[PDB]
Amino acid sequence: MPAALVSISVSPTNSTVAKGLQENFKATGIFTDNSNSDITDQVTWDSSNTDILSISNASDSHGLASTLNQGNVKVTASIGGIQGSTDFKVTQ
Repeated sequence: MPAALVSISVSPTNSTVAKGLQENFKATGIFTDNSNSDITDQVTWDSSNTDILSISNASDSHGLASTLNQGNVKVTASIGGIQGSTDFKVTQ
């Protein structure tokens, strides 16, 4: 019988990065109610409020985070059940 168990496992990297750059990650979200990649559920992403940070998760799985601030920013995103977050520190 059918069942819903959308399990998403993201392995973000918590570290510091140079101003203006893009980081690639990996996110696999599949549900027994519909064997698909993380994209349909529309994983909600959030970025700190320092200068400017925008992270978008590809339709395949890997997510691309673009940062361009000067200081410290905390990026987090949750989809369905399991969720994860990454650390982005921009220093001169």
